[PDB]
Amino acid sequence: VNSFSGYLKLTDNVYIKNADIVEEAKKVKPTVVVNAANVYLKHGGGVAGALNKATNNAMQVESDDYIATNGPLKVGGSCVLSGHNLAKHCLHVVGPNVNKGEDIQLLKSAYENFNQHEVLLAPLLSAGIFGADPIHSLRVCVDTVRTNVYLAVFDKNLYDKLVSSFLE
Ligand SMILES: c1ccc2[nH]ncc2c1
Repeated sequence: VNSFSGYLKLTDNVYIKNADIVEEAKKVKPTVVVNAANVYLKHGGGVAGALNKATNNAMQVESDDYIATNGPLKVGGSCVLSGHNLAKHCLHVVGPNVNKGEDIQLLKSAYENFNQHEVLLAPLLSAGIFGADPIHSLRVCVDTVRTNVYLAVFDKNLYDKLVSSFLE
């Protein structure tokens, strides 16, 4: 149904809300939720852990089966697997982990994966355990994504700082 509500329109195609992505997925029934994935699709932490827990581990079971046959993703890459109870599809996107020395330039590649989907519910890529500057990630999103992206930011402080930064 893609019933997004209460987002702040930043650009013609980028929207943001102070919200929990799992609660958004349940409320909105999106066609596509983006996972903040790693290359092995091991969803024990970060947003991936929240989405996997909300699927009662179905996402992890499917991901384990996928990797054993298909091999890992690349940093800046993606795959489309089931959305389980959260969405029709899950776009697993690997942003660079700058806490582990990966090239922040790959954040552009990471966001280019969104352009294959008309509308997405997504987290800010390379935030949290991936260590990237969230203000920078929002700028790469705005400059790279052409399709409609609805960003959910959990932390009110960080949301407020992102909106302030973007309106400068
Ligand atoms: C086949 C199955 C799993 C794999 N992982 N990496 C390469 C590869 C090939």
